[PDB]
Amino acid sequence: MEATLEQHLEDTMKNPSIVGVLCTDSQGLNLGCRGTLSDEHAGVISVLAQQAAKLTSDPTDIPVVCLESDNGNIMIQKHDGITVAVHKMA
Amino acid sequence: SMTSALTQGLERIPDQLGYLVLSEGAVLASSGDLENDEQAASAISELVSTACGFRLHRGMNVPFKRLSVVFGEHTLLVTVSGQRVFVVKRQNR
Repeated sequence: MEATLEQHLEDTMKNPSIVGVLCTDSQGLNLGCRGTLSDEHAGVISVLAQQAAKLTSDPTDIPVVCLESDNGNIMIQKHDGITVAVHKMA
Repeated sequence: SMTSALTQGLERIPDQLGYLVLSEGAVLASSGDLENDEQAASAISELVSTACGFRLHRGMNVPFKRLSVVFGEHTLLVTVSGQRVFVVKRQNR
């Protein structure tokens, strides 16, 4: 545990509820993804994370772009300068 | 009346502060803070148009039921039924 980025990807996946993770920073570029998420989603997650921030009249309001549905709900928070994509079961 | 009655109030709901409806990329109705400005009307439309285009190839063709976007002090919950988009704007708890 010198804290590596692939630690957390394998680490948050411990949870039965957590089904996949993916990371991106504002490019559409996959920086590692587990579970349900793959490279198709890197671009889509960035853009909705990116456009949802336009509703931020000004910044420092970090909109976790939560996204409900049948298979699961999908939080999306632009975060530590890197957009994170959790996929839970609620 | 009873222990289990009016007297026992029932769980409050956070206040609403904006409401919005668009149809065909056009504001049908709008109240609250979502006045007539084309900030949220325009901005959500492509947020909706992009968020709607996230198929995920596991449950295919239907990329959501509802799209919340949470802020610190206020929330947006968006719905679409046949290219009529609803946003409710409220408080968080």
